[PDB]
Amino acid sequence: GVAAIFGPSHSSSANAVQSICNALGVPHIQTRWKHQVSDNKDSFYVSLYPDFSSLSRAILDLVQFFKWKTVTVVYDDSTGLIRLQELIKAPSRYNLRLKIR
Amino acid sequence: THVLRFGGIFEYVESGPMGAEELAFRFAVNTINRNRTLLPNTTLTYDTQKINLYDSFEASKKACDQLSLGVAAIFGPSHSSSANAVQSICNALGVPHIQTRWKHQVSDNKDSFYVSLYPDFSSLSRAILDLVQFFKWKTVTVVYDDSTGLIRLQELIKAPSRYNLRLKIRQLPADTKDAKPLLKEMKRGKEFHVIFDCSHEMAAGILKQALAMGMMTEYYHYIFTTLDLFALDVEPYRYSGVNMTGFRILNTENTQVSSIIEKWSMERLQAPPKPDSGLLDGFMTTDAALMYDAVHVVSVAVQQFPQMTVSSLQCNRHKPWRFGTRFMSLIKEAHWEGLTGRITFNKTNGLRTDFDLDVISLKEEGLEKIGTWDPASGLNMTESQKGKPANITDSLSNRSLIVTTILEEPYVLFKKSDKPLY
Amino acid sequence: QLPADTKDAKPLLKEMKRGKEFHVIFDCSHEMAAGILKQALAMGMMTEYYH
Ligand SMILES: *[C@@H]1O[C@H](CO)[C@@H](O[C@@H]2O[C@H](CO)[C@@H](O[C@@H]3O[C@H](CO[C@H]4O[C@H](CO)[C@@H](O)[C@H](O)[C@@H]4O)[C@@H](O)[C@H](O[C@H]4O[C@H](CO)[C@@H](O)[C@H](O)[C@@H]4O)[C@@H]3O)[C@H](O)[C@H]2NC(C)=O)[C@H](O)[C@H]1NC(C)=O
Ligand SMILES: *[C@@H]1O[C@H](CO)[C@@H](O[C@@H]2O[C@H](CO)[C@@H](O)[C@H](O)[C@H]2NC(C)=O)[C@H](O)[C@H]1NC(C)=O
Ligand SMILES: *[C@@H]1O[C@H](CO)[C@@H](O)[C@H](O)[C@H]1NC(C)=O
Ligand SMILES: *[C@@H]1O[C@H](CO)[C@@H](O)[C@H](O)[C@H]1NC(C)=O
Ligand SMILES: *[C@@H]1O[C@H](CO)[C@@H](O)[C@H](O)[C@H]1NC(C)=O
Repeated sequence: GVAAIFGPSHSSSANAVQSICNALGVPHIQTRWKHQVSDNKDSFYVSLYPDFSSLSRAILDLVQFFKWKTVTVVYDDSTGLIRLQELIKAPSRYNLRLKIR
Repeated sequence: THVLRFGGIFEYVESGPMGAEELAFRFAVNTINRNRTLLPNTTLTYDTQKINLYDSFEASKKACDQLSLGVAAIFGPSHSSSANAVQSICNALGVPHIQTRWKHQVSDNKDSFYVSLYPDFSSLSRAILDLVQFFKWKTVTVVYDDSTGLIRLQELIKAPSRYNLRLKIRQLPADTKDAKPLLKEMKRGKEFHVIFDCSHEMAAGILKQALAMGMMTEYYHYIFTTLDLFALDVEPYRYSGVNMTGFRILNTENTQVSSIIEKWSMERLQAPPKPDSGLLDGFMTTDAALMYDAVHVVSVAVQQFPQMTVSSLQCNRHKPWRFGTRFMSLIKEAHWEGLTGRITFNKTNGLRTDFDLDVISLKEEGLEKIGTWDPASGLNMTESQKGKPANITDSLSNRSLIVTTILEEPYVLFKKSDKPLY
Repeated sequence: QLPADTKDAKPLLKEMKRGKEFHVIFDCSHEMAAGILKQALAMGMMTEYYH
């Protein structure tokens, strides 16, 4: 008998609890960013983490304030490319030249 | 031994025919049952159940439902969100979990009871990267479809750190196949070497917009990252002079491999028609082609192990299956010449990282092979294009004109320069 | 000249690509105007380089 699940803080584990919280009707508050699949037909969950959608606007506004041309984005895990997906798409419109390591 | 029940977890078509993978799983079981050469005194039985492909709670229950009456294997929920949940159940209960669809591997997975017969993109993204250097490109414009697509090409995004490629990564619009505002942007950048990463559904969806847009000329190359270009209608495209180069793994050249496919369309016999899609007859899509290879790899591992008696394992009272570790190594070090070439697994992983690819391309005679890729070897191109055998000529040149010249003063006298000269 | 009555003008349009012929002034009827441009789109010739 519980009222609010508070975010197991993984990407693998949080998806499994989310479908359970979907079915049972209990809410599922998250505090960590998660790769949300484009058609998981769920809204019984919040995620109180600043989204890397808007956080990538903040980086892209910042790197063209400093007028960089040779940015060298370096990640640490394969999930991180999704976290920076707006910055990876950035050379399509400006004169930035990425090089990802 | 006996019945040896397998377990199937498939999609929820909801008043249509059964799915292409579910037919493929039920075609392979029925074939090996009636072929007494492979697995002679056994008789396999399937157990297929239906899920929404997006509710892992349904995928977890139907796993523990199939584990309750007992299965010997789980042949994948075939979707990234649901497959990870059923992977964690099958590892905690011992039972292997044969996958056919590419999922995201989290780096700290710590899991061993899974094999995936889908060819992993870390082997594939090297093979795309070997074509973009065989074709000597410098400007490519990789286009993916959803946010997972960046992971599938991470060995292609890291590539300009060693070479001269200048990637221009773009994303398709969300779900609608109106990619005309994308293709208007791609014309104005003179982007001539697109490396699309759709499925074979959206590959037909783009090229009807990509032909309506004036972009199907001899100035455009299109590499696809699907394995189903062979089942794509190319009749409105064959004369355009375009270049559609892609990979097929389904070895339709062999007689025994091809003869299944007409028997496949014989057992299909309806193939729900959509002539305005831009697709051919079904032709055993690779999601179904691997499922027919999925049963045959498991059929080898039960052939060398007649000790499996499937018992009733619980879900909330988890206890590892008796021969779980023993039978899993029979899967992971197996070997079978199936539809898609030789089948091996990575002894660290269980992921197919050594296999065979055809490097089929688009000619005016149809869609034919021009080479063969091999993770060990590389591109073994059949570069001979003897439709027009004589191709180019070169130019005789400078030759430097060696002048026989002795030293005599004041003619060819040496210099008093205070260094060595060349 | 177009081939006699058949609307298979693809052997014509193969000859027209190799001459870089960019300013065609067709004199069909409105029936054969539709007949050519389905071959002229299947041939890679409907770009911004053709009038
Ligand atoms: C799955 O199983 C395989 C083999 O059983 C294990 O090994 C991986 O797969 C191959 C085989 O060894 C390796 O691929 C090679 O990678 C090279 C990368 O160069 C360097 O890259 C970084 C620096 O950027 C270094 O950290 C790294 O150590 C390398 O020194 C390629 O350059 C290699 O050369 C050829 O590649 C293709 C042909 O295959 C062509 O483009 C050229 O001919 C080129 O010369 C080669 O491809 C791979 O690196 C191995 N490791 C990994 C981690 O993938 C796997 O470990 C095993 N497990 C997994 C999870 O894959
Ligand atoms: C790209 O497409 C063009 C046209 O479709 C190919 O060029 C011709 O291909 C035919 C094959 O039937 C040959 O007979 C011709 O000699 C080719 N023409 C020239 C000028 O070479 C071309 O081969 C394709 N490129 C690749 C890499 O497949
Ligand atoms: C069964 O498999 C054997 C093994 O190669 C083969 O010789 C035989 O033709 C197969 N029979 C059928 C009906 O597929
Ligand atoms: C057939 O059954 C017999 C006895 O039941 C067994 O010894 C044999 O291994 C089985 N398989 C064959 C002959 O392939
Ligand atoms: C590529 O295939 C040809 C055809 O037999 C042959 O030269 C050889 O098998 C391959 N080449 C190399 C260098 O391995």
